[PDB]
Amino acid sequence: TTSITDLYNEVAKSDLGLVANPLVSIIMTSHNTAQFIEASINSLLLQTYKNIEIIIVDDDSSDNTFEIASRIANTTSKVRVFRLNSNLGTYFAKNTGILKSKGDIIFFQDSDDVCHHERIERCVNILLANKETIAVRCAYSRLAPETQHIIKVNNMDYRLGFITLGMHRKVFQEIGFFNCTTKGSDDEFFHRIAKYYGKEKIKNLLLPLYYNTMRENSLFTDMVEWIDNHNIIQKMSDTRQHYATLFQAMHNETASHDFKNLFQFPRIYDALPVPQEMSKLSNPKIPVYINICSIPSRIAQLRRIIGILKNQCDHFHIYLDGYVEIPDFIKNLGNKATVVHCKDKDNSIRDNGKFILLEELIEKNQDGYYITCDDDIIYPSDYINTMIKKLNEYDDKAVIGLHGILFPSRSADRLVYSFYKPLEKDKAVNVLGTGTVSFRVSLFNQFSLSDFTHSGMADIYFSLLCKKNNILQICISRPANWLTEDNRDSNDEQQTQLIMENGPWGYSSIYPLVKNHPKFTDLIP
Ligand SMILES: O=c1ccn([C@@H]2O[C@H](COP(=O)(O)OP(=O)(O)O)[C@@H](O)[C@H]2O)c(=O)[nH]1
Ligand SMILES: O=c1ccn([C@@H]2O[C@H](COP(=O)(O)OP(=O)(O)O)[C@@H](O)[C@H]2O)c(=O)[nH]1
Ligand SMILES: [Cl-]
Ligand SMILES: [Cl-]
Ligand SMILES: [Cl-]
Ligand SMILES: [Mn+2]
Ligand SMILES: [Mn+2]
Ligand code: NA
Repeated sequence: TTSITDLYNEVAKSDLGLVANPLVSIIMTSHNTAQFIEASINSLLLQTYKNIEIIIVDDDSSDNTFEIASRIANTTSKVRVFRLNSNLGTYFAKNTGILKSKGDIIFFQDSDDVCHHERIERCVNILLANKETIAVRCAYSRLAPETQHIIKVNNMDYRLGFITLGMHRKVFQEIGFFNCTTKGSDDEFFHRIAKYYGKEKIKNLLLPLYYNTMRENSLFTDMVEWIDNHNIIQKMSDTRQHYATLFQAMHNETASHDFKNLFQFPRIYDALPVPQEMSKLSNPKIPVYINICSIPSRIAQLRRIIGILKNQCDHFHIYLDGYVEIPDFIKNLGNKATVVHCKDKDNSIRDNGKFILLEELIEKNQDGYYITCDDDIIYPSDYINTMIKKLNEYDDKAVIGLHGILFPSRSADRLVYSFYKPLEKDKAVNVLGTGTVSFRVSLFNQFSLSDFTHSGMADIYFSLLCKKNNILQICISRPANWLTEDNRDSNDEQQTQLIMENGPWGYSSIYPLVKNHPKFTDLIP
């Protein structure tokens, strides 16, 4: 046998779903699919339903998948592209695309697949037929990419799937987001909707409108058993069935108002206990402390940053410099924030407030991942997972950052790796911009904030701390505009003084630390 042409004929034979046009968002995830992704995108641009946007989230592809999607996204306003800077799984990438999407209806399409040119039209009409309907799905077929023949799944040409789901945007803010596993969470989220809304509000359009490419070592190969060249058996694996039993029980036992909070996004800890095979989340085995200073001139920026990072950490330390009162959204955090209000500009140490909590944590011998942020930077949804995972790459023995400065060894002769600019490979540097750094507290045995004498140059004093402790500063790899600026219309005598007094710099300062450790060996070229 059977072919894709036979499916196309059956669809034209049917009128199901052919009788105000809201924006439809299609969320595409991609991971090393450069051979397939342009076919996936073109099958959406050729959709009958014309009021669409295609949201593409690349999950840190090592091939040129994102280069292709970036090329296409600049040809049209219907395509927008984003890149996670670490491999976190398709469901983390879907949730990132949802937050970027703008449509009232949300569909999905994996990058290794294509679909029928009438899929969104027919499914949208079925969805909106009955105003009490919450979501719609259609059927899919597995295909051999060479021959365009149907691979039968349990001896059927087509069957209902989960990638074919379409739903109103309100689902995600009422019951939360996809669980950030590697596989299975579409089965979970489907049955999460059915619990909350009632399965009768899930309409099924039983037509073969989605065409799944069959490729080896993909995510669903976990469940495959080959019979012949035209049939396979789909049967859950052990690790998949542990998860199915798990969320079924969870669906019964979890108060339905809590789904919204159990499955928030972004996140850094597993929502459900799963083996490491099922999760790519950082899962820090120590607490995560986010430290930020802010001024009232940038309250619109600070509101954004607290919303994104609120679930990306265990605790905040907020230093308000000149606020009239604590904004609503900061004290809403409650105990998650240790706020420090400073109303007199004369009693202010300014950006040195990023390191107030560092003294207390060392004095109490409490460990954690210490992150410092500014209030003019837009942090992506994968920020804290990426930083902890890069820190773990060097076994927590180093400090990582994004705004890196490298000096001559004997401005204008500094090389500046700006945080919003790209960097292809990790590169050791001399100074990291403290709006973007991260490190483990147990690198440091002693610390006193009194050492940070003058304000306005916290970046420099922190390098001197790292140098005097034999600690290396790593500028990690990143796509362009992973972080971005939101200055929005918002010498150096002491600067040059502190540098020369504490020489040497350049690669002479870095090479002693790269010297005999093989994980650092490629940081210095
Ligand atoms: O770490 C990963 C693994 C997979 N995928 C994407 O998830 C989608 C579905 O994965 P796969 O094709 O492996 O699923 P299957 O075809 O086995 O059902 C594809 O677009 C992959 O690029 C992803 O974004 N990140
Ligand atoms: O009086 C001030 C001015 C600035 N900052 C903080 O200093 C950091 C960086 O400020 P800015 O973006 O001006 O620094 P630059 O990027 O120019 O180094 C942010 O946390 C600001 O809220 C502060 O606490 N008090
Ligand atoms: Cl990006
Ligand atoms: Cl899956
Ligand atoms: Cl948390
Ligand atoms: Mn696939
Ligand atoms: Mn700044
Ligand atoms: Na675009």
